[PDB]
Amino acid sequence: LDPNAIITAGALIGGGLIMGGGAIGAGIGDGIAGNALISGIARQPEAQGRLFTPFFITVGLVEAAYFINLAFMALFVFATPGLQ
Amino acid sequence: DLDPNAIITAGALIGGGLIMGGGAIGAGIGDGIAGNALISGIARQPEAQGRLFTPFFITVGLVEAAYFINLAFMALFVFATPGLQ
Amino acid sequence: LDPNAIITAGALIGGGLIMGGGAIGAGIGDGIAGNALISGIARQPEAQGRLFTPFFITVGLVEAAYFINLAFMALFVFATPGLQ
Amino acid sequence: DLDPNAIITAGALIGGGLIMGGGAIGAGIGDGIAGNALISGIARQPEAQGRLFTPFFITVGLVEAAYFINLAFMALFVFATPGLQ
Amino acid sequence: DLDPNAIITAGALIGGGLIMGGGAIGAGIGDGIAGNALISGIARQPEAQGRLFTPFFITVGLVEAAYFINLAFMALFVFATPGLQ
Amino acid sequence: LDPNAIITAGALIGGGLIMGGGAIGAGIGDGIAGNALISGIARQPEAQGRLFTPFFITVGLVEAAYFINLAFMALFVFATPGLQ
Amino acid sequence: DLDPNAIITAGALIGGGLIMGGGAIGAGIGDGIAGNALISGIARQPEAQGRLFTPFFITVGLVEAAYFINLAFMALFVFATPGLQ
Amino acid sequence: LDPNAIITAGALIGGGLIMGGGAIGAGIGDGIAGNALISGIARQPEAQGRLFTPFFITVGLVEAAYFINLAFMALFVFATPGLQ
Amino acid sequence: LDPNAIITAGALIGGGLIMGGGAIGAGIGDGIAGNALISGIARQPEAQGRLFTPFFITVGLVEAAYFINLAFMALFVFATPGLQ
Amino acid sequence: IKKITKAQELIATSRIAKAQARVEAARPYAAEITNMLTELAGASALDHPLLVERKQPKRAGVLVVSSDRGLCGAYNANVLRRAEELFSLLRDEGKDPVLYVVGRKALGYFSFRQRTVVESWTGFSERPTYENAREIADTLVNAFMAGADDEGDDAGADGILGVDELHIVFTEFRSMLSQTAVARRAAPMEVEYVGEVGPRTLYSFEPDPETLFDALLPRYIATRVYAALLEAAASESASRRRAMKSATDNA
Amino acid sequence: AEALDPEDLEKESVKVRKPAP
Amino acid sequence: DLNVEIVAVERELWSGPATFVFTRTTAGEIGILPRHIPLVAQLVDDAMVRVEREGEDDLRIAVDGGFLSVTEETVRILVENAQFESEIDADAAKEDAASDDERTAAWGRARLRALGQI
Repeated sequence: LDPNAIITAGALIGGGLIMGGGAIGAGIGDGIAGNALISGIARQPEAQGRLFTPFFITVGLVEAAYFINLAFMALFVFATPGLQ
Repeated sequence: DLDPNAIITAGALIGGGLIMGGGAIGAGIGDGIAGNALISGIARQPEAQGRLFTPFFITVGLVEAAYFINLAFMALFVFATPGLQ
Repeated sequence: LDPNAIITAGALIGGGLIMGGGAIGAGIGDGIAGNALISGIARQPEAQGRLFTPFFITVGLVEAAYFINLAFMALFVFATPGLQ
Repeated sequence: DLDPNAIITAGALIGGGLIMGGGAIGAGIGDGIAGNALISGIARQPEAQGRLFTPFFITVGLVEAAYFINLAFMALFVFATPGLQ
Repeated sequence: DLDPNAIITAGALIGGGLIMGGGAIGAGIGDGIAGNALISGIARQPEAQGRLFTPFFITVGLVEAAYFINLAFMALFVFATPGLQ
Repeated sequence: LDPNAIITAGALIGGGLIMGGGAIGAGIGDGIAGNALISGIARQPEAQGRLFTPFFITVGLVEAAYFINLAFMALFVFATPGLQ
Repeated sequence: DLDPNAIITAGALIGGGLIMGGGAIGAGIGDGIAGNALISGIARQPEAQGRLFTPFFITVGLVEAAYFINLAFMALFVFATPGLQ
Repeated sequence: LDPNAIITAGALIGGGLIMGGGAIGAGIGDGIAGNALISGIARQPEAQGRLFTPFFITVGLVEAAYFINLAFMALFVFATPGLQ
Repeated sequence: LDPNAIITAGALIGGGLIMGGGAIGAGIGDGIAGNALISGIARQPEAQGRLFTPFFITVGLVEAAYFINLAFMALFVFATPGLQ
Repeated sequence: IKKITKAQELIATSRIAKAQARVEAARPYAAEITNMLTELAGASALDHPLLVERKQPKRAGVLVVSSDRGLCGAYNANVLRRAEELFSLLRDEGKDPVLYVVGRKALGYFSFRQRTVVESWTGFSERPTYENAREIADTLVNAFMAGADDEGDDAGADGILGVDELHIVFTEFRSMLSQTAVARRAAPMEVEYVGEVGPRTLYSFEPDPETLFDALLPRYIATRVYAALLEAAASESASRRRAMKSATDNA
Repeated sequence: AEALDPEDLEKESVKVRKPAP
Repeated sequence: DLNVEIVAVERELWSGPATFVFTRTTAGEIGILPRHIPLVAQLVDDAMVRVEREGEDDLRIAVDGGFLSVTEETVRILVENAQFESEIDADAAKEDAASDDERTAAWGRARLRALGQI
């Protein structure tokens, strides 16, 4: 059979794993950070603005871990390394 | 013999399953945690009912933002498989 | 070995993954939301009526994701895309 | 030369195993969290048992509903395998 | 080319392994959480020990049960594999 | 092809999954029960001796799921059902 | 005849996918937890932020390290695959 | 096709699962126990000395699970049961 | 097909599992320990002096497992046991 | 003499003004601590040793608040009459009254009566500060707690014999002409319930309600003792003004 | 000496904003 | 703004508007802003309270026996004895700090903290 076929199937599975892990991490990390943000807003409403700077520093730094995975997933399924 | 497209499609379908399962785990757990924060806040103060939805949605919008993106790429995996022969 | 067998085996594995993820997410999210509800009821009994509005919303999200997964399982198993 | 039915059955068995694994993880952890809430409520309010059964049992009902839906669909996967031939 | 029952049995073994892995994860974490609640409650009020066992062992009852169900079906996966043709 | 080879490979994969899941469950449950014990002892040192009775019960239950998996893992790899 | 390099490359891609999935899960959840601590600290005493940024970066800057270590090895898996014949 | 190569590949995947699960459990359990220890030490300095006993009990249990997993991974990889 | 190819593919997948589990455990456990550290420093700033000690005793005790996995990952991919 | 007694009356009028000022300056703290205690009690378990009545009570610690200077007319006499009536009541209920005293006049009166005084504080009845009230309340509460483990007439594991009740006899300052000696049971406190007021937004408690209640009940005891001491000082000054008016008129 | 009227003895109380149990 | 009320047992020590109240409860350092949730806490033994005011220097108070009560539109610190920064006797506060007596050492440490020497 065609080696490219099995290589591409493996690439698809690997990219799926990448995106699944990225989604789990992003969702749970954002949920935890948002739990902190909601609790803080409940505790001190007047700190709301002050609470957004760390919140972003968390979310923006969780999303990064996600999007990098996404990028590599593309590199797995659009320009597959080792493809022949 | 076996059709190479068969292997391609099986791999793509397993990958899509992985994407959607990871997205489901992330979305469910993140929504649960954000809702836990919201419910506790409401329990402590009723007036907070008004404002706690602002951050809550910001959390949910983020969580779901991942989920649906997975649900997008998964579709890309299954209906228009990259590298399909 | 017809290709349909391989494609359907992959479809079954993918649907199993989808439901496993959906079940994990739904179970843990519902558990966390219900923990919040139970703690709220314990802290403020009279709050029961007021406390179901947010709880439902939380569940309404969690379950929703699960059910969406369920739907796609069908698409994977009952009408398999890419089937020969 | 491979028997198609055997490959289909192996895939169905793996899928059902995944379904039950996810269902068990969700059920166990969700019930643990709900029971943690219940136990803490009893600890801080000894008489609360009657009041606290209703929310606890609502939570456990949702969790076990997810688990048993997964159980039913695994039964479908393993016994009445779709695409079996 | 080989005995199809071999492929079916390998798939059943992997499926049962997944079943028990998920069951163990759920049971361990759920029991840990319930026991954390119980230990904290007893730390608050030692005299409450005998009381806190009443809900705790309900929670555990709902957790291990799921686990043991996974033990059942896993056995049905391995010892008497459905579809073992 | 030797079918027994396929059976043994599948049994090894299944045993790996069983023992990995058991390890995750045991480790996290032990950590959680510990956390409870350390926090309780930190709150009241005089309660130290009175916290081991529940803790070891909790650690009794957690490992109850772990070693059973191990017990079954040994069944998989060493005496594979349907080894034929 | 199956090209051995094709099998090696498929295995390498799956291994790298596992590497990045684990790294992403760990990084995301660890950053979420550290940020949760930081946000709670600010909410409690809003003028501690400047202080908290020291331990926070010690945590996150450490968690990310693990992730990025994985980033390296995944590359080593897919771009210069060990064991290629 | 060599049966032993199939057995070796299956054993390697199984051992990877063993050690991955062991690492997850050990890391998370150690993190949780250390979280309890650090919190206790923070909120009262006097407890530093007496708060290492339960912490080390918990760490011992967690590392026992981890090293059982490591031993069984070594069993799978170096001396694969059922190898032909 | 070359049996060494199958062995190497299995070894790569196994090592990927090694790293995935190690990274998950390290990230989450280190995040939890850091949560404790940040909370302690926020509540009691002076404790910053006396808190790094247990924190390290946790972080290392986590990183250890991670790095241990790392070694074995190399062992699978550079000197694969059972390689023919 | 007429000159001296007239000067004493004018000084007593100024001192009454000052004592009333002090009594009024302590009202806000008393109100706030009472409200805080009400909240904590509402959000806590009402089983504190101070709140629970001992079974088979057999020893009551009576704190009698008298003056130091003796130019008050019947202030000390009325206080001691009320204390004796309270002793009779305690004997009727089968309780042995152990005795604490504030002021030298009651010390002398009880010394003449051959009644043992467990402890006495003197030298501040004219202008008591919160430190004195804190010391007195600390001693009384320690005795009451030591009374928890006592059985029969044995100190128990405490090693010290305590009391099962706390009473305070002191002159309540109704007005410029009405000053009435009153007995008041300070411990154990009678937990009484009132209708729903408030609880829509629960108070957050750091660390938890029980610790705060344990830390706050002794403070409430000391606050009430301080209020009693301030009222006693005001009553003493009022009675001294009246006595000096009577003396100057007589002289 | 004529003992106190038991009602004449003021009792210190902790007000609780709950209905009577 | 929020209404701070530092009330001692003997007399009401201070009252007025503030934009931020920083203190240290038994749980840990706590900052209170205008709409903070209702709270009842116990100040640490050697607690210090900083009240940041609008257009004035922040008011630093050394507290002895504090109880914090945050309510909607007011923050009450019920103290057994407080002392403003100016009134502190630096030499006496240093002397009684590290004293054998527990309460005296706590009071001296609170005064040092209010002075900023900490």
